[PDB]
Amino acid sequence: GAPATVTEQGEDITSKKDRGVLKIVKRVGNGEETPMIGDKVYVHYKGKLSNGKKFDSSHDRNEPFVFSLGKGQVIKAWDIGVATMKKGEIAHLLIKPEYAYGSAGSLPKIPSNATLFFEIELLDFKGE
Ligand SMILES: COc1cc2cc(OC)c1OCCOC[C@@H](C)OC(=O)[C@@H]1CCCCN1C(=O)[C@H]2C1CCCCC1
Repeated sequence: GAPATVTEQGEDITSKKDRGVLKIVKRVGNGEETPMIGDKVYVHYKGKLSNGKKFDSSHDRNEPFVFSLGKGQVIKAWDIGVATMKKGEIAHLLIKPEYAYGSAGSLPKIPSNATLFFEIELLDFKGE
């Protein structure tokens, strides 16, 4: 499925090159600008645990998921990955635990040492 394709073909967008955050672009975006630290960012997304069935979607709540990039608000893999994306882009990210919720997890919702998969659409980003 989509996660395995990312394992197989995905680009390693980590600084350390440890395959901790793997990306495939699924719909190319517009322009060349990508968001900077501090930008207010608007996305839709569907996420799940790699092996298993906790699933989650922004669409479930009606509305975009909004956060400030690089400002502590999401897991490290999102600060890394969303920063590489363009307005209108859809991407797949596969994420090792070190860039998500770690050996601790976030129980009861997220287990210890969980790999995550997301599909992200970047709707917009605006300056602080
Ligand atoms: C660990 O707690 C949650 C995780 C998710 C969604 C949650 O609520 C909708 C959620 O509880 C509210 C806390 O805020 C989430 C922030 C830290 O989330 C993220 O950093 C990432 C990226 C941004 C979208 C949400 N995401 C998640 O990890 C989801 C998680 C994805 C895998 C399937 C289970 C939910």
